[PDB]
Amino acid sequence: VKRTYQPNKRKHSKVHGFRKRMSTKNGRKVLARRRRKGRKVLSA
Amino acid sequence: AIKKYKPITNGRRNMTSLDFAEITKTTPEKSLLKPLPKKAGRNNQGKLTVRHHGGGHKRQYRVIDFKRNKDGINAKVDSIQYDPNRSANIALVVYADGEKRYIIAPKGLEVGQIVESGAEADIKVGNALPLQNIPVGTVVHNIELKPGKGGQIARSAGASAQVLGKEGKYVLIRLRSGEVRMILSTCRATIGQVGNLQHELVNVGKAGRSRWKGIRPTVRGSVMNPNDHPHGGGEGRAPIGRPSPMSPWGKPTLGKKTRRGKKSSDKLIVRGRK
RNA sequence: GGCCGGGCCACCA
RNA sequence: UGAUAUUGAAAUUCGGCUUUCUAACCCGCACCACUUAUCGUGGUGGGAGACAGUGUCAGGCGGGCAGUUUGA
RNA sequence: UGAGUAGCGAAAGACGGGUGAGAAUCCCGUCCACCGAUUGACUAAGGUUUCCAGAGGAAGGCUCGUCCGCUCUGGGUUAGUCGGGUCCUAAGCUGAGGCCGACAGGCGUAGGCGAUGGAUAACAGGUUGAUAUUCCUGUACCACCUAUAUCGAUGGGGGGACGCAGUAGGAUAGGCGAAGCGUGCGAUUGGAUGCACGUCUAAGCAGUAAGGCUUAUUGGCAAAUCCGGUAGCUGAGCUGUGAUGGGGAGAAUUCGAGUCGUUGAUUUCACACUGCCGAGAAAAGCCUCUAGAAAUAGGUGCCCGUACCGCAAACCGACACAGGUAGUCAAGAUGAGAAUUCUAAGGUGAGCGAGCGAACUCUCGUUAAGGAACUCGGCAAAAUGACCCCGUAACUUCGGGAGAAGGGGUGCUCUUAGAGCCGCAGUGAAUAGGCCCAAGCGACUGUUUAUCAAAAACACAGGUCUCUGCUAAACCGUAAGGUGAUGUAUAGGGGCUGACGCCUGCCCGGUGCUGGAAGGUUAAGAGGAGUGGUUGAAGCUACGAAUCGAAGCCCCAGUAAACGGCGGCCUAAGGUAGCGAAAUUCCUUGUCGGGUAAGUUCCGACCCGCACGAAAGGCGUAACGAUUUGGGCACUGUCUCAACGAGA
RNA sequence: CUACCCUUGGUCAGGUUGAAGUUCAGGUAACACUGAAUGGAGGACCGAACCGACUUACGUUGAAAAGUGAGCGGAUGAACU
RNA sequence: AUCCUGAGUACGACGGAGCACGUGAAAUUCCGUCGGAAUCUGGGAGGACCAUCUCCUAAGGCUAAAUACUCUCUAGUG
Ligand SMILES: [K+]
Ligand SMILES: [K+]
Ligand SMILES: [K+]
Ligand SMILES: [K+]
Ligand SMILES: [K+]
Ligand SMILES: [K+]
Ligand SMILES: [Mg+2]
Ligand SMILES: [Mg+2]
Ligand SMILES: [Mg+2]
Ligand SMILES: [Mg+2]
Ligand SMILES: [Mg+2]
Ligand SMILES: [Mg+2]
Ligand SMILES: [Mg+2]
Ligand SMILES: [Mg+2]
Ligand SMILES: [Mg+2]
Ligand SMILES: [Mg+2]
Ligand SMILES: [Mg+2]
Ligand SMILES: [Mg+2]
Ligand SMILES: [Mg+2]
Ligand SMILES: [Mg+2]
Ligand SMILES: [Mg+2]
Ligand SMILES: [Mg+2]
Ligand SMILES: [Mg+2]
Ligand SMILES: [Mg+2]
Ligand SMILES: [Mg+2]
Ligand SMILES: [Mg+2]
Ligand SMILES: [Mg+2]
Ligand SMILES: [Mg+2]
Ligand SMILES: [Mg+2]
Ligand SMILES: [Mg+2]
Ligand SMILES: [Mg+2]
Ligand SMILES: [Mg+2]
Ligand SMILES: [Mg+2]
Ligand SMILES: [Mg+2]
Ligand SMILES: [Mg+2]
Ligand SMILES: [Mg+2]
Ligand SMILES: [Mg+2]
Ligand SMILES: [Mg+2]
Ligand SMILES: [Mg+2]
Ligand SMILES: [Mg+2]
Ligand SMILES: [Mg+2]
Ligand SMILES: [Mg+2]
Ligand SMILES: [Mg+2]
Ligand SMILES: [Mg+2]
Ligand SMILES: [Mg+2]
Ligand SMILES: [Mg+2]
Ligand SMILES: [Mg+2]
Ligand SMILES: [Mg+2]
Ligand SMILES: [Mg+2]
Ligand SMILES: [Mg+2]
Ligand SMILES: [Mg+2]
Ligand SMILES: [Mg+2]
Ligand SMILES: [Mg+2]
Ligand SMILES: [Mg+2]
Ligand SMILES: [Mg+2]
Ligand SMILES: [Mg+2]
Ligand SMILES: [Mg+2]
Ligand SMILES: [Mg+2]
Ligand SMILES: [Mg+2]
Ligand SMILES: [Mg+2]
Ligand SMILES: [Mg+2]
Ligand SMILES: [Mg+2]
Ligand SMILES: [Mg+2]
Ligand SMILES: [Mg+2]
Ligand SMILES: [Mg+2]
Ligand SMILES: [Mg+2]
Ligand SMILES: [Mg+2]
Ligand SMILES: [Mg+2]
Ligand SMILES: [Mg+2]
Ligand SMILES: [Mg+2]
Ligand SMILES: [Mg+2]
Ligand SMILES: [Mg+2]
Ligand SMILES: [Mg+2]
Ligand SMILES: [Mg+2]
Ligand SMILES: [Mg+2]
Ligand SMILES: [Mg+2]
Ligand SMILES: [Mg+2]
Ligand SMILES: [Mg+2]
Ligand SMILES: [Mg+2]
Repeated sequence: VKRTYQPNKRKHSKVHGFRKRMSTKNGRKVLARRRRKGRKVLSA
Repeated sequence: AIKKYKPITNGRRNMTSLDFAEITKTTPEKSLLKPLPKKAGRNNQGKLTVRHHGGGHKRQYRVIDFKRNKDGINAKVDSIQYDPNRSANIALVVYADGEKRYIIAPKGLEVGQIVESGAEADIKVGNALPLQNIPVGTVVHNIELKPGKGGQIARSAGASAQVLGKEGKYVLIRLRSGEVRMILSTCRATIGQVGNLQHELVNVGKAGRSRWKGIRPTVRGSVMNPNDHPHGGGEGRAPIGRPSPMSPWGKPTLGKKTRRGKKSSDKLIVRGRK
């Protein structure tokens, strides 16, 4: 049966990518939180 | 006239349609078309704000000359055409200088007939004049509310209004709804009645034919749940169960008037209707 | 309780 | 829905009422320019006009929505 | 611990030979078997090295393992023309200025980004362990540059440029046949001398082509010789060349033939033509107008992707998981068919086996006599079934019902519809409607509780009420800005009803809605008579009645396809038509009749309607239904009543 | 994923039925009207692909956190993708 | 004390907020709306308010230190 995750490079980059995060204040808050926690990966 | 289909199927039973015998040309005029993507009742927020809109056939917009501001030049009617965007047919008119325009097709307008607009135009069907120069008792359509803005009243199939009198800078008109109101004397109107009178006679016949027109199904409030509608809930079928029938947004919806107060047009509306 | 001829208004031991 | 501010000039009639005016304010009206632009701003006409809209105050309606109560 | 227990994930393997310390499990061979509108071939997404070679066998692999999509080491993806960028726009996103907003921000103009669409120059053959329209060979094309002898729009106009169905044709691909020509083979099982295949070759460049379509003067911001007004272009395919090249059934690097018939597209001409209503993108490339201001030869041509899996062992499902995953190619026999069965191309034998042939479970086949007696219920199974020809009821909205029902035929051989031949049986396998009578509900096709409900529920076409005069009403939003609508009362929103037919009664007292009267009542505000405190007073200060003062509410009227109500003298009025033990009836298995040997269910009546009733519609109604309910024929292991056989 | 929607693409073996129109032959003062032919309409019929999910059997420490087998509904449309 | 000394200001009504303080005998501070002074014989406060007395001189601005914290750095401690 069809499952929830149907991968799509373009969709993934456009919704969760770096530039989409930079595009809003709350996305920049996400990036700041992840930098503060010390994550290796900040976004897609 | 109206075509009555034979009941070859349960869907075709009692279905009728226009025969399109007044349509003299079956394709539009290319230079006057414009794209018209569907909104499906969704506004600039992307949110549905009007229910029951969506789907339906693809349509191209026909640019219609509602203003009729090309004064002093004759125009010959070249063809009567189907317009998917409105109930009336439209007429392609060719001006004496070669300019081609679309106008609402009046009842009785014929190919080869000459229409003209302006203060000096004759009182004949398809001619557009200011209300100042239109005699009392004349049946008109495509009436402007503001000078130069273009006709806004009496534009659908079979629509008409009659001139009643002249009181100063306003002209008294009885509209198709039955309302009697004043309109500025410099506002233009076109002589005659809008054509395609049989438009309201069509028996749609089946649900799918409504779907082709972009109408999505209406769900009654009585079969919703209380969190969806004031009429929702109850065990089994239920009556209204409150003093007044209600809209889905919680407002009385049988007889309650909604015209707002203190409008600038109150002074201009002499007798109302609907 | 207020006011007017029962009706409107008012009432935070 | 009322008062008041924005809000100005004349009259008629009984602190008001009414009518007229234009110049505030308004126009999802027309044309013009910026400008290859159905936004905007400015200009000129037209319409409307001390109304409307908006602020503050006040009365009314208000399961549309909300916080809760509904004893032993 | 349970326990050496459950399981080891859809299936056909056998043997020989090899390798090895070790082999059902690896390699090779032969035979057998499975898929084949696909278990074959090729694209896309997604994955991201899983690809190739050599070496390995700790762990992973549901067993084994010498093997591997696992481990180690070394390798592998080649483009002016393929797909994308240096081209175009759609939805949508964004947005200089701008509009709006406690902040944060929201919206939006020009503009921009953005394919799933438009434009756009390369084909055939060969070659590797792993790449190929990319490398090589052959033959091309496109853009730009140079060398040797009118151009014109970030302007106008045209064009690009478009739905759905159906029909008749042209051509071609492909299929089949004869063997015309060629290439192999001619067989120790009784016979014959016949059996088995091949029959190709691109872009490009020339030529050809069935077909298909069809002069003057004066608004497109200035001008136009263009467009608008007025008084020939396209086109599948063919032929030659490309190519004495290449490939070839085969034979010994050399040689080796490319034809006749038939059928004929789902491909193409081509959305060409015809018809229809629901009326079917944009922009650039391109052509042209105006303002305005050659061939030939040689050379140059960038970036990104390119391995491999890809209807899966590599993607989504935690798995080497019976699931999910867009498009394309579409052989033969049979047939209407892409159904069915067997095959071709090509792929595959399923990552535990060996025995045995107990109970019991599951899947499958048969069954004496009977034939629904089973059971809540014929649940399941059985029966029906294709094609051709007869024949076909009530009812009906005249379409239908209808494939009603019910019958008949079918093999093979020969002769020109007959004559024969064989079997138990001839659509001899596989696949292919069970039907009829009656009632309830809903008109109908459709929709629904992803994952216990598919329905009588929702929707629906139709009806009616109501709102709405356009900056409409309604709706989203604080606003700006939007939807409604580039619509305008034959339109748009909301309520209820639910095809159609015949109809839809009584009550406006109450509530809601609509309109009237400005009589009573009321707030802010105005208006200030008067009074207290303090300083005989002003004065400062705390309060304070006349009266003016809106809507609402009270009052009056109307309105029931508004909310509602439809008696037991009382009311506002006391239920019309139709229907009725009903999807409604407690008593109740009401009573009577029909149907059965027997009928709490069913059908027809009665009316005593606990507690039907007219758009939360009444009563009917052809057609329709994986709906509910009763009856009947067929048929059967459902049952009497169980028996045997096959496999897991 | 799922619901609705927007833009732009794609897909639907075969068989059956036979609406409107048109032509002819009648018929008529004219028009109705009749018969044949043709024509090819439909949320039309049967039925693969495809989309569903009515019954039943199996599965229920599953092959599968919703499936499989056998039938079953739709299958040019309010279709599916 | 001849002139100057912060005006839509102080202040008031209504609605709110901040003050320990819930509008209360509520002074004192601020905001919106509307109104709106006095001018050294002036003005403000001393918890309603008035008079006297006392203290001060709003409606312009600037100002170290004592105080708060530790991602850090240096040296140490339990
Ligand atoms: K119409
Ligand atoms: K490659
Ligand atoms: K009543
Ligand atoms: K009433
Ligand atoms: K009864
Ligand atoms: K009842
Ligand atoms: Mg609607
Ligand atoms: Mg509905
Ligand atoms: Mg419900
Ligand atoms: Mg509610
Ligand atoms: Mg209710
Ligand atoms: Mg009920
Ligand atoms: Mg008001
Ligand atoms: Mg509540
Ligand atoms: Mg709480
Ligand atoms: Mg208790
Ligand atoms: Mg154990
Ligand atoms: Mg054991
Ligand atoms: Mg045990
Ligand atoms: Mg055991
Ligand atoms: Mg076992
Ligand atoms: Mg296995
Ligand atoms: Mg087979
Ligand atoms: Mg490998
Ligand atoms: Mg192992
Ligand atoms: Mg490896
Ligand atoms: Mg924006
Ligand atoms: Mg702002
Ligand atoms: Mg593309
Ligand atoms: Mg390869
Ligand atoms: Mg077009
Ligand atoms: Mg054709
Ligand atoms: Mg085919
Ligand atoms: Mg078509
Ligand atoms: Mg490859
Ligand atoms: Mg693999
Ligand atoms: Mg396996
Ligand atoms: Mg799998
Ligand atoms: Mg799968
Ligand atoms: Mg076929
Ligand atoms: Mg098959
Ligand atoms: Mg038997
Ligand atoms: Mg027997
Ligand atoms: Mg029998
Ligand atoms: Mg029985
Ligand atoms: Mg029994
Ligand atoms: Mg059954
Ligand atoms: Mg058959
Ligand atoms: Mg026979
Ligand atoms: Mg139904
Ligand atoms: Mg159905
Ligand atoms: Mg369910
Ligand atoms: Mg349950
Ligand atoms: Mg179900
Ligand atoms: Mg709009
Ligand atoms: Mg209903
Ligand atoms: Mg009903
Ligand atoms: Mg009634
Ligand atoms: Mg009344
Ligand atoms: Mg009042
Ligand atoms: Mg008052
Ligand atoms: Mg009872
Ligand atoms: Mg019986
Ligand atoms: Mg009965
Ligand atoms: Mg009822
Ligand atoms: Mg009713
Ligand atoms: Mg049976
Ligand atoms: Mg296909
Ligand atoms: Mg159908
Ligand atoms: Mg699929
Ligand atoms: Mg479903
Ligand atoms: Mg199935
Ligand atoms: Mg059916
Ligand atoms: Mg079907
Ligand atoms: Mg000072
Ligand atoms: Mg406070
Ligand atoms: Mg204070
Ligand atoms: Mg205080
Ligand atoms: Mg003070």
